[PDB]
Amino acid sequence: TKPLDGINVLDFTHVQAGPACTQMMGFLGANVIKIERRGSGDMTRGWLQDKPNVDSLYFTMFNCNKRSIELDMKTPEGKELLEQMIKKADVMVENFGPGALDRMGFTWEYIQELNPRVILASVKGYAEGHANEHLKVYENVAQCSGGAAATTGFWDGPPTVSGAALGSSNSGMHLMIGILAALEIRHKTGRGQKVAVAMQDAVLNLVRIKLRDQQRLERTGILAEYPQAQPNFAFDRDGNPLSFDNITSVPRGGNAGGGGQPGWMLKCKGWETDADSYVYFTIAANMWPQICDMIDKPEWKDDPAYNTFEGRVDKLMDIFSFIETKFADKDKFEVTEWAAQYGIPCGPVMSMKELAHDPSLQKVGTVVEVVDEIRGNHLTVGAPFKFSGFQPEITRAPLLGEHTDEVLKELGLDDAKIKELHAKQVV
Amino acid sequence: TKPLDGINVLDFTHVQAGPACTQMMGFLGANVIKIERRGSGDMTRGWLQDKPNVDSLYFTMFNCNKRSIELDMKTPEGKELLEQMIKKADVMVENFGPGALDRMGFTWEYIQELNPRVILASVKGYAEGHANEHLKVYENVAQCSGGAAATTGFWDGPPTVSGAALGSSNSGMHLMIGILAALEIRHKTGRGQKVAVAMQDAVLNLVRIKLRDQQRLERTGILAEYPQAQPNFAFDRDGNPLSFDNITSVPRGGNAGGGGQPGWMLKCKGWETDADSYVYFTIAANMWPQICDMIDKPEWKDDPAYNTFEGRVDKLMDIFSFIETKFADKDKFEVTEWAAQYGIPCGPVMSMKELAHDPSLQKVGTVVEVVDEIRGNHLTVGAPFKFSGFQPEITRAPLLGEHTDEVLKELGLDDAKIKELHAKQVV
Ligand SMILES: CC(C)(COP(=O)(O)OP(=O)(O)OC[C@H]1O[C@@H](n2cnc3c(N)ncnc32)[C@H](O)[C@@H]1OP(=O)(O)O)[C@@H](O)C(=O)NCCC(=O)NCCSO
Ligand SMILES: CC(C)(COP(=O)(O)OP(=O)(O)OC[C@H]1O[C@@H](n2cnc3c(N)ncnc32)[C@H](O)[C@@H]1OP(=O)(O)O)[C@@H](O)C(=O)NCCC(=O)NCCSO
Repeated sequence: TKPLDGINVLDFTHVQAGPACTQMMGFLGANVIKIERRGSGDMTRGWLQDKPNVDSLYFTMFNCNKRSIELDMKTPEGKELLEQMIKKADVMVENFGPGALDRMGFTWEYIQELNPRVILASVKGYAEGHANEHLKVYENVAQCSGGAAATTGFWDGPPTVSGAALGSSNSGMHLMIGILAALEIRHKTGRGQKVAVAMQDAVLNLVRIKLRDQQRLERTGILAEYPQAQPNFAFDRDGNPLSFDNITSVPRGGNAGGGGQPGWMLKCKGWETDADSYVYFTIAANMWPQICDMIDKPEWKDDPAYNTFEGRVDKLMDIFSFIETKFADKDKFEVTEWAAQYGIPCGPVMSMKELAHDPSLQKVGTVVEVVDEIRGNHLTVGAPFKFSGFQPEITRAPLLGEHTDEVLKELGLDDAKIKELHAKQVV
Repeated sequence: TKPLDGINVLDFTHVQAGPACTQMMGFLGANVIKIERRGSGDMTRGWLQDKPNVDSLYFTMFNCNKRSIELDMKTPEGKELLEQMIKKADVMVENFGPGALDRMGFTWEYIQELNPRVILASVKGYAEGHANEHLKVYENVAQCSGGAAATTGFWDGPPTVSGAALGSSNSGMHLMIGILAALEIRHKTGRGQKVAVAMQDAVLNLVRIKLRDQQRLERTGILAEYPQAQPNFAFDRDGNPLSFDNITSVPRGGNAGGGGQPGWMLKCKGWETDADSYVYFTIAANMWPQICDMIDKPEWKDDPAYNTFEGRVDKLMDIFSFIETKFADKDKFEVTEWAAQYGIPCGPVMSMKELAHDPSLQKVGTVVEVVDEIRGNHLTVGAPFKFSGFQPEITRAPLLGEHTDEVLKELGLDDAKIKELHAKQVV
């Protein structure tokens, strides 16, 4: 049936990294109970609201398939309720500051005593043992810490953050691997473990290819697939020439190919007024005859100045600028269809508007309309992994404290005790 | 212990997306057998080599903890060997182009018949059922299809690819989630499933916050925290003011926060000569009093135009221009310290040079020195999830076909048939 049916998750998370992890677990069938601050809740509820006093799309897109209980954990009665909840949980997830759970009385040691089967999973800024262990970090600071910012953007501009959530959502997906790995250990040992993912580390994992580059640069002095290896192409803001003679750390390479074959971002019709009217166009080394046919340069097929990767190093940017002239009168999609006829990896820059209403992504369940009769329906991203014998059923995000009484009832508390906790401001 | 100890992985993968998945399963204890083409093998072997006739760092950094066998699969005797290997495998992983494995005769349907416990795990460019289902896709093509390029970069520049591998390794890590979720399904049903991750979809999942923004924009006409909603700050190509008039798709926001918590990328001493001499500075609403102390401006505490997120939406870039001047004679690390005292999320742009040789990252096993006695040692990224009861043991990447006979003997074949496979040009 569903992979995580019958898995109970005690979810202390807030913001993005932690909640992305537990939401996706929820999508795969987990029973996720979200513990929130009494009164305000997860701060995404109030961040960037489109309607005042309605939970923001920030909250709803990260907290589907979850229930909510308000709990003040700084009270002693709040701690005893947590212990009951820990004893019934298979995994606890937290992305609080570095030592916050510990300060609350719940160290890994004490959790093991309460439930020797439970898995404790956390997101942190930096790994335990790191000099910067104790630092609070959000999305973009993590991108900077893990090498993405340094290697994203242009040689003549600043380190640039990625629009993708490399620090936070990525950390949450990384933690999901850790939790699932820990569930596989537990099948063998009958015991829970602690797993942790540092945001710096989740970022650095995606930037593996740039650590390849750093070593290539140290060993050889050149990165031949980068624009700066073309003589007299790249310049700094004062017009000084940029070459690998003077580069000792992997530079920004604009829209160069990364771990793909060489490529560039080429303008299509309307690029002046439409910010997303571009394609990415790849010059794979085994496809030069095809490219030559497409752009009507038969003379470039047998010329060694043009027909190997090595021959193209000194002129690759000129070749891209010439290919680009062939797209001046065609939109993204026509250029993509044209290239497809040749088998050339090439695709449009899809705008968020285009993605939000794309039939294909709705059909395959990647962009999903959530039914929310309280707030109005909204779109979210569903499960990016598609299975032959299981479909996710995405349900709306909880109102703050919506399930508090319902959850306290599942723990076995009589109606009178639930009454008292409301009065003492515990729940 | 070792999470995937005893899990047998038949690994057809090549390039980045698939190999990152299987390598990481290998780090967690899985037994990974990499099937490669005779003669050339995985295309990363020969891709941007730093030494002639030595496996490239592209290959070594993505194929540690794996054994290698060469196989001609377009041969009848090769197809028979695969059948036998499929009978002994828990998961097959593949990232050939659309229909490639099917064309070899190994459809999901036939695979089930051969071993009803096996998991088939696949990376493609686009999801099955998508209009672009049949297209071949590298790294940056997926960044473009999944919305990242459209939303990364500056408002007066092109769509920009991330240096991080959003398309390839990111898909690989999502596929790992999918595979481990199928192993959990299998504990219940006794049966294998097919799992697939589309590169477009793995990208989209990390761009969830931008689909939030797209809906905020459709509903309200504005994104108040984006540079373009700041009065007379952003300008287009021509000397011309930008605003959310006529913006209907989420625009590029340079180095803006991307969420509920504003930030920017600020220069530090050395920025003209050092591409990575910068910090990122987040302005968390709840830490606004803490910020006013370090900035040496006590006036902003009581001012209602400066003490709330709402009051700050029209002079965000004025505050950042000012905070930047107090960094002009301190390096990255000095500025990061000068904060930190105050608990401020602010950190340095780390260069690849700094990360490759950083003591902390090597202490925690995130950057790892691989002992490779054939090729010379190299660095790699280790496991980004850290466990209380388990340490990865990373071992060197295999030579092409280094383990062919070893693997052919584990299948129960004799010495003399191993010879005739060599002579018939199948192994
Ligand atoms: C997000 C953040 C950077 C900043 O968080 P913050 O605004 O400083 O809050 P915090 O540090 O998590 O929590 C403050 C305290 O309140 C407490 N708290 C949280 N929820 C509580 C509740 N319901 N009841 C009582 N106390 C609670 C915590 O115990 C914490 O401990 P201390 O007072 O002893 O320091 C930090 O939580 C963090 O570093 N998290 C890890 C990184 C991460 O996962 N970020 C993801 C999203 S990034 O875009
Ligand atoms: C990456 C890539 C674009 C490369 O494309 P390509 O170089 O043209 O290779 P391919 O299309 O995968 O394989 C070519 C053929 O050789 C075959 N092949 C592969 N290994 C073989 C072997 N050992 N013996 C015989 N044939 C083999 C395939 O069956 C395929 O056969 P067809 O003629 O029936 O299509 C493509 O594999 C792809 O789209 N993969 C899926 C998406 C992906 O993961 N890309 C990420 C790469 S990381 O950026």
